[PDB]
Amino acid sequence: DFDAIIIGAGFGGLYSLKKLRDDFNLKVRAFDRATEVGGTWFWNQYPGALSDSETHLYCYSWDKELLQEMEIKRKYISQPDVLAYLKRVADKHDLRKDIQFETGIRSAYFDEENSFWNVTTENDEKFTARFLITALGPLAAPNLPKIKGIETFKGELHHTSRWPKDVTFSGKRVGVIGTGSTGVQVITAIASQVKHLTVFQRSAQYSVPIGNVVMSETDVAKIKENYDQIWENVWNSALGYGLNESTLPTMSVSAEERDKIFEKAWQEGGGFRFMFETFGDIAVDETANIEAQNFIKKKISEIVKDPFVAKKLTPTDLYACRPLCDSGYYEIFNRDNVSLEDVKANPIVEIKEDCVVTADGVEHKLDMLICATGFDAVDGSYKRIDIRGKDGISIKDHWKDGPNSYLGMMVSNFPNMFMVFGPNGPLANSPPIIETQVRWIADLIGYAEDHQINQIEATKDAVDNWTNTCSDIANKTLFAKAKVYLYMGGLKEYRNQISEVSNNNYKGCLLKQS
Ligand SMILES: Cc1cc2nc3c(=O)[nH]c(=O)nc-3n(C[C@H](O)[C@H](O)[C@H](O)COP(=O)(O)OP(=O)(O)OC[C@H]3O[C@@H](n4cnc5c(N)ncnc54)[C@H](O)[C@@H]3O)c2cc1C
Ligand SMILES: NC(=O)C1=CN([C@@H]2O[C@H](COP(=O)(O)OP(=O)(O)OC[C@H]3O[C@@H](n4cnc5c(N)ncnc54)[C@H](OP(=O)(O)O)[C@@H]3O)[C@@H](O)[C@H]2O)C=CC1
Repeated sequence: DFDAIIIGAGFGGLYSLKKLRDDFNLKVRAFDRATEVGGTWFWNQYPGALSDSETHLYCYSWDKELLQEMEIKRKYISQPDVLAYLKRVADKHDLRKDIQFETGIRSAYFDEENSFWNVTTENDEKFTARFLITALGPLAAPNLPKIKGIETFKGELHHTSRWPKDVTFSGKRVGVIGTGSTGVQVITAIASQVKHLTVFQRSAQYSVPIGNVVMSETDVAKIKENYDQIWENVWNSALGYGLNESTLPTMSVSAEERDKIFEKAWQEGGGFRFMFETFGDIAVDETANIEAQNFIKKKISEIVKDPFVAKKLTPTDLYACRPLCDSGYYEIFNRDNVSLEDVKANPIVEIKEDCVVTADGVEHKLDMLICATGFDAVDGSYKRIDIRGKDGISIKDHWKDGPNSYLGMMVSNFPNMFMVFGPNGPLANSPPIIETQVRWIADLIGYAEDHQINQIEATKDAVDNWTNTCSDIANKTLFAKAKVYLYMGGLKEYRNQISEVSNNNYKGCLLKQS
């Protein structure tokens, strides 16, 4: 018996355990397949792994002593340093004693008679808990490219999510499939280290500089002496990235001023900065969106000197979503040892024991093939668990057509289950999202113990309500006209929404007593 069981020991799971155990005095147990805390920051160890959020905001806000103690080494934070940070959080707050590592959860069945959850590990260990906290993260199963003969490769073959230790690059011909956020980071990091690099690009994306620089002691003092206001700005923002979120229409200024504003963001760095600190309608107005695209296209044409390589790197879609961010990606393609293959025009048709074969018949001989090919959608981590709620319906069947939920934290037909960083949540910096959701869930659980209620479930109508406001907001935005579900109202408005619920006797939830 526990009051609550937590699945996950990343950002979301660690704060779930701290809040429920230490601030609400509940008996809690957390589970993770990993051998150590960190979640994705433990698993994902590929070359160039780096946060999109600046270091001073990609962390917890609730421990004011930790904020003053925190190492702020560079403007953005690398994977080993995030892992060290989360390890420090677990050390200080004595969290590992209530985490069972090396333990996967195979099934969670709701007991409508007892109003609690039956949780079974992959090693046939069974536990009971009133509440189930799922902190599964945004990444589901790794997506490997389905290419004929991929199993015949005799060289080194790795998905970026399973990057091994001790990988050496010198003297090797290396290929990378994928030019998303992960592919851009890997390509930029290893191009100077390999004998030759082939990039297999199916769809070119826009990328802006991240501007990762060392932080002076004065830089760090400016942050730490003003940390209270910094976090106040995060909670009062849409994105939680510390940006000066613009309301200025793109076309409302001259072409000269518009170039100056984009260049200012380009120099300071950041993908969210480029869309949302420059102007306020780049994700809404088609003409504004094209203006943002053309600036980056001009940058690509200026950086990469071979015009034909520049064209291959230039995105073709009419409208643009999130720009990537990089630490020198486009410059990579000026190198003598880098080849760019347009795999939309020249698809990969086969790979053999020593090569990747394109449709033109060319054998690209490789010692190592890196698959930066992404993951399944976020609900896949839930579908991967045998979660059964009321009447025995499984989350696999309940979400056969995609995820739907109430406020991004409760699922109809699944009582006493609360998701942290689950689907249908806000589009913002994730640590502020996770802190908001954990505090909201913990307040609801505390409200449950105070009023002797032992079953909490969101109604079907509340779920469809939440789906409606998400679809309404999303359809005002170009994110539907371009390249599984998000609330796009921002962190501030998201916090207003869930506050209205908790302030009105948890409107939309069923609360059973006993
Ligand atoms: C390089 C990189 C940079 C990023 N930068 C940003 C950024 O700037 N801003 C941002 O908002 N987001 C960013 N992200 C996204 C990132 O996933 C989140 O910021 C955050 O780490 C999510 O934490 P989490 O605890 O919610 O999930 P995770 O860290 O993914 O933790 C999930 C954990 O649950 C465990 N688990 C899952 N299923 C089971 C099961 N059945 N049994 C047992 N254990 C299970 C997993 O093993 C894992 O340890 C970045 C991601 C990467 C990889
Ligand atoms: N710094 C950060 O905050 C980071 C965040 N992330 C997040 O995690 C998620 C994953 O990012 P990423 O790991 O880049 O995965 P993505 O899905 O974002 O990028 C996948 C890449 O692989 C290519 N690809 C996929 N399947 C094939 C195939 N069969 N043949 C050829 N090419 C293929 C895609 O091309 P196409 O576009 O043509 O499908 C795309 O270029 C993203 O949502 C991102 O936001 C990840 C890393 C860093």
